[PDB]
Amino acid sequence: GKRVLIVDDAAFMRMMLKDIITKAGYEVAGEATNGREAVEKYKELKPDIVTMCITMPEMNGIDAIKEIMKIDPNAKIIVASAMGQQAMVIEAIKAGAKDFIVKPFQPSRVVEALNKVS
Repeated sequence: GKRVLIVDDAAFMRMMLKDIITKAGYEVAGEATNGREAVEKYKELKPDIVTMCITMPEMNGIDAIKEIMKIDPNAKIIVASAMGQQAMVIEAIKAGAKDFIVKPFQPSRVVEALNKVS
């Protein structure tokens, strides 16, 4: 399965990540702009992979990860963050995330994460 749900409050970031993901032969199944929409779209779409920004309004990334893991204990979540958020990324990993990618996105690394988690 190669359907990805992209979760990030920044349109810019969703666009750049989508470009990488599609260029790598994956499909973007949907987009969400905060944690609450992430959970709703996960239920709606049942994506193979979720990319999840840590820093987000209305519901942050770690809380959304916890919700999605309850909904689907087999979820595959890659956390996204800027540098300097290592402690938050570790917390997200302990809550169930399988890998991480750092902004600004390095295409080779994102591709590697997608293949690995698949």
